Amino acid sequence: SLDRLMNPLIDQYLYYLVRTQTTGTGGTQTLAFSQAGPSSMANQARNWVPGPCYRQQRVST
Amino acid sequence: GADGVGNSSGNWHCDSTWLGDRVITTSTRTWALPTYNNHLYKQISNGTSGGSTNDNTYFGYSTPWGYFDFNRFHCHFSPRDWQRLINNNWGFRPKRLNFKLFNIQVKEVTTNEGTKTIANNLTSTVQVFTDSEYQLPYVLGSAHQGCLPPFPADVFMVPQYGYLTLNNGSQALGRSSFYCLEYFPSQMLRTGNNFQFSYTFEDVPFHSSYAHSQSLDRLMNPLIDQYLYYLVRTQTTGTGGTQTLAFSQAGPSSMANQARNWVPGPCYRQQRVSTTTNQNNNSNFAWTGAAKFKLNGRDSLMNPGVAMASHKDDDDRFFPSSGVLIFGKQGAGNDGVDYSQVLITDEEEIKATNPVATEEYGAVAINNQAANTQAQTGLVHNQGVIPGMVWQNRDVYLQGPIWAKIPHTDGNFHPSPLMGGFGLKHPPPQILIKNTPVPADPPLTFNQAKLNSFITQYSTGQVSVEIEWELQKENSKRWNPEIQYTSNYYKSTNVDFAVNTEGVYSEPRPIGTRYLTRNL
Amino acid sequence: QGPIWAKIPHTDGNFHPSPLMGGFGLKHPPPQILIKNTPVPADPPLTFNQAKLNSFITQYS
Ligand SMILES: Nc1ncnc2c1ncn2[C@H]1C[C@H](O)[C@@H](COP(=O)(O)O)O1
Ligand SMILES: Nc1ncnc2c1ncn2[C@H]1C[C@H](O)[C@@H](COP(=O)(O)O)O1
Ligand SMILES: [Cl-]
Ligand code: NA
Repeated sequence: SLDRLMNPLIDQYLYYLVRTQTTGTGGTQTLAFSQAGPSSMANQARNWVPGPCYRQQRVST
Repeated sequence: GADGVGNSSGNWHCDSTWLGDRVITTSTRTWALPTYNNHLYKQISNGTSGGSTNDNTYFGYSTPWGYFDFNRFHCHFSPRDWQRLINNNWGFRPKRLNFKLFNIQVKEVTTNEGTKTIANNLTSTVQVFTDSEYQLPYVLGSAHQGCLPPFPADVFMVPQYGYLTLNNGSQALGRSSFYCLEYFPSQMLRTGNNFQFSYTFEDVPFHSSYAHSQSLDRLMNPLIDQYLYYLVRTQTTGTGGTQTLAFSQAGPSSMANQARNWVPGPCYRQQRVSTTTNQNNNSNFAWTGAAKFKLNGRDSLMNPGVAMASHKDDDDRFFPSSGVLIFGKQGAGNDGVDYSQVLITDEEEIKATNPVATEEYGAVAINNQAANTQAQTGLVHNQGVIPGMVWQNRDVYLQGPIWAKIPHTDGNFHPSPLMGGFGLKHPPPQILIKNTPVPADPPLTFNQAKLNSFITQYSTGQVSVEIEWELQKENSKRWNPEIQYTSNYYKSTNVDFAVNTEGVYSEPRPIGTRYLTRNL
Repeated sequence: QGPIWAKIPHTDGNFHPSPLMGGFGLKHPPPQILIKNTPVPADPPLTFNQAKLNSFITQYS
């Protein structure tokens, strides 16, 4: 798949914004960054993105 | 002798040479290869079931092979060299390279009663081969760790090779393909044995090291007035309020009105976030807020997105949540690190031709104006390419990526890696290495089983990558001094891009490529 | 048991550049000869680590 173009074992040398707010009760804004890993595949940066689309109404057999 | 154990099977070349356009980089590092997966190909999948979401599902395999990656600029460039290149050229691109593996040594480690000893197995071998035909899933260009170290002195571990195949949940499909590296003609080595090859970069466009010194909108002479008119008023000024058509020639004062031949580049809206904590809304919108693209029923984050200006002037604190590259400060933690550790890159240089990441592209009319109905307009958050657009590609950094393999697809548009770099159809082939399994003594009576006992060993050696880059000198007639990357004079306790008191080279900030300015 | 030569500092100017400790003042003296034992890593951990190896076999030449 276009999304799954990277090695599972390795972790990207780049970070992404993982949280805007502290976990738990405090609820105070903070900036947390994590290196996209194998487990967090969706987060990690990619060089290519999917093709174009025009919405098509769905219908079931 | 030609190839013997008491003989250097190669030398150390770590030099940079500048002649004319051509700048040649040469690096050598000392690597170590662990045994991977106990000499076993393992099926690896992450399921829908359990804590993990559906968007993080995958199916693939982890191989007993390691791979050599040099796809990061800092590997071939000294910080000082990066400076010379950035500060005096309007562009550059890779032309050819040369790879070498040598002084291979294989060690066998023994442990008895808490006593550990490491000595040499000379008869032992190490397999190497290049995916010169591109038949193996392309790992590189995914920004994966494990590239040669930035500092020459450091000794590094070789990354483990593994790949992904089509999956539904934790299951594979009929289509999904399983590759066996061993089914590849690979060359074997014993110490005093060396491997090496050469590759030449397909022709690719020079990267832009120049930042525009004219906005796309401001492309016209102030003094003169356009011979064309625009609709300036729909209604008479003052009390009367009766519809009329008034036309004016766009002049110097009315710059915004005047017609233009070119329009800004494409944009995908990126949620804005402020470095200052207080300004941001008090919600965890890291994921919910962020723009994303849905493929095959799974939503993946739009990182790092299309190339767009990080911020409009004086909005320096602002950045796209996912729309810029981020580099950790040295020693930074992998998970949930504080803001201070990270180095957030800034792509404001390209603001002149590219849309701001956090703002709309502009506006379009939503309905026909009517005698009764009022005119309306809607914002454009998502804007695709149209005739007349011009734009700048995303920048590369001293510690950025270099190239990426263009997907073998029926079609694509402006295939320049979104993380920055050169898009190649046939990039530098993946180099695969592996320690040949050396079986532990077999049982005396034949067994149909496959041997599961092996001597424990790892290998080490030097590696050499030499790349020839073609420069493109500056031609500017700019009268005033241009901006340039410099190291501040003012004293400090540590030197920039040096080792600290402990022996830990560190890259204090990301270093862009565009300092020199060129006209539009 | 004295010194023999010394490298004349690369400066815009100087006077009678004979090493003050005695000897021959050379602009291009015998080049410094540098030697080093190549690091030989101790067995690496089985699962890839982004860290730089800190364990080496102890040896001298
Ligand atoms: N870095 C990189 N790699 C590969 N292909 C690229 C790159 N940058 C632009 N392109 C595309 C853009 C055009 O489709 C073509 C060159 O045409 P031109 O008229 O020269 O832009 O190649
Ligand atoms: N040992 C040594 N090394 C380098 N330069 C030296 C040395 N002794 C004298 N000099 C200087 C003195 C003069 O400037 C020049 C030779 O000129 P002359 O007229 O022959 O004295 O060299
Ligand atoms: Cl790091
Ligand atoms: Na595994």
